[PDB]
Amino acid sequence: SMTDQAFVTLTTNDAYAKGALVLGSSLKQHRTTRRLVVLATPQVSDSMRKVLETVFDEVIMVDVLDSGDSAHLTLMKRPELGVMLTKLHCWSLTQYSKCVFMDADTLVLANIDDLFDREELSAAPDPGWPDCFNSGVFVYQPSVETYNQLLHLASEQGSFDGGDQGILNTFFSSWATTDIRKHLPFIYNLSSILPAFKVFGASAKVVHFLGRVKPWNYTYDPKTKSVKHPEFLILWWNIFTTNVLPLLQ
Amino acid sequence: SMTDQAFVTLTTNDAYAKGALVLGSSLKQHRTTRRLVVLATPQVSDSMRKVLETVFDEVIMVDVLDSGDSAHLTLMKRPELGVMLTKLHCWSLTQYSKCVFMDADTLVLANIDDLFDREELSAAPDPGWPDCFNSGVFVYQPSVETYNQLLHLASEQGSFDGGDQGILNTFFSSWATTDIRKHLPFIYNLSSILPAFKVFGASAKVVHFLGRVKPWNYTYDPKTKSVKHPEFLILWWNIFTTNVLPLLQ
Ligand SMILES: O=c1ccn([C@@H]2O[C@H](COP(=O)(O)OP(=O)(O)O)[C@@H](O)[C@H]2O)c(=O)[nH]1
Ligand SMILES: O=c1ccn([C@@H]2O[C@H](COP(=O)(O)OP(=O)(O)O)[C@@H](O)[C@H]2O)c(=O)[nH]1
Ligand SMILES: [Mg+2]
Ligand SMILES: [Mg+2]
Ligand SMILES: [Mn+2]
Ligand SMILES: [Mn+2]
Repeated sequence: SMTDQAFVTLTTNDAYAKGALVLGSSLKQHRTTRRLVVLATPQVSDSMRKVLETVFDEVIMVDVLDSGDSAHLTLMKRPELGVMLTKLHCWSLTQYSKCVFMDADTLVLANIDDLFDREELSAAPDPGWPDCFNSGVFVYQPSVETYNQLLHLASEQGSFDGGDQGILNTFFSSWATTDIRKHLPFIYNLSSILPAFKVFGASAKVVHFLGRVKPWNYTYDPKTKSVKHPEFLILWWNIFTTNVLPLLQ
Repeated sequence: SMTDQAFVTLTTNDAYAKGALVLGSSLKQHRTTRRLVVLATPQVSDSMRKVLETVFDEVIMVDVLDSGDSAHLTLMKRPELGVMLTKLHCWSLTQYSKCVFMDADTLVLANIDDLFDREELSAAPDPGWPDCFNSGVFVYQPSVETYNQLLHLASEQGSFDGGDQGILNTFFSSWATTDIRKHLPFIYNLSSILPAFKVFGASAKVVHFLGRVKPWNYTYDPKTKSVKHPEFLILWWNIFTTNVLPLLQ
């Protein structure tokens, strides 16, 4: 296998854990040759970590509240940024030479191992402000150096919405104007879920359920096989019910 | 002056004419050294053309209903596409070596003559599907060849929404993946009118009132100096009342 490269996702709770299980299961379904990693916190229940270990190759515990954690000092300056400081540990994974970070609210529809042809920092434009890249799917190179610099920036600048996108766009500020090969096609992070979707949505590789209501916040009804287009939402729930639930033997 | 280069806009009626007057007036305010051109149709009233001649250097009449018009045969195949076939005449203006097309629902906030450093086809990403460029602001090279090919594509493919963006994106299909210098910064076509705008909206060069309701569809009240943020909307109306109305001596 490519033991040197991984898909890396994050969950700080049992709800986003359901996302990660669907993401990981979807990467396996499309036969990734790379490792699957999930960053998890002590807020994820032991019982959920046991399920995550059935999908992920590594469940890596990160606890920013631990005084021995690399991000703990930054957290005392910015106590509102625990989730994003947890996310930033993706750069601490120096056992890998290259990774694709994916949000736990994403879902893979095709093999996307060709993302490992890209260099740090390759990412898709954010709908709404497309000179910024969306931080939900990105190719990067773990580095303690880069990690510490992102921590400093988080300390200095903070994050109005608690997300990492501003910080990552501030650090990787040449993305908009430099090297078109670092622009991932939008189909690798399809996040604006009429006429553009009717022509190109069929070729989506990754769906991103960006925004307030996540697929797992819906109530699924087996009797109608529907939540109470929801095309993508139905596919999420199809993977969950078909591929995830039976991992619980 | 740069008699060889122009800003080119379009109006097929008196309502969008008000847009063009505000756009043209804004380009003059920021001291363009280029020519100002408006493509107009016989549906624009003579009285409005007289006002347009006070702002524009050239009011160029285009009538796709005239059997001598270059786009007339295409219109008989696609009678629903009169406006976009009118727009496509922007490529017939071979008296200019290079032009910036701007929609009549745009407004300039700074000198943007440095767009003439760009090559065809340079355009900003469309919010919502950012691997397509928005066809409301673009750098191009007039050519009868290119014109005829866009006409053919319009004939072959049509336009579901009546706009030209699909056609232009189909013809200039390498835009997303090739030559980052052909990606205009989003501030040259700021069309998604909270946190990204709070950091970068102040540096906007062009505002685009993309979507259903246009600034001139609002009712302005002098007693409150408001329509019945609307920051951009207020600036539109400020240019209209301050700079446009008094051109009517
Ligand atoms: O309470 C939270 C909030 C977010 N996340 C992680 O952070 C990512 C970014 O958050 P989200 O996708 O909700 O942001 P959006 O994509 O909606 O802006 C998620 O996918 C998760 O991987 C998490 O683990 N716990
Ligand atoms: O009836 C019309 C519709 C559109 N236009 C022109 O076509 C451009 C594109 O239309 P619009 O800006 O309304 O499309 P949007 O930017 O909202 O998608 C306008 O700015 C005008 O220049 C026109 O002259 N008459
Ligand atoms: Mg510093
Ligand atoms: Mg043909
Ligand atoms: Mn997300
Ligand atoms: Mn427009």
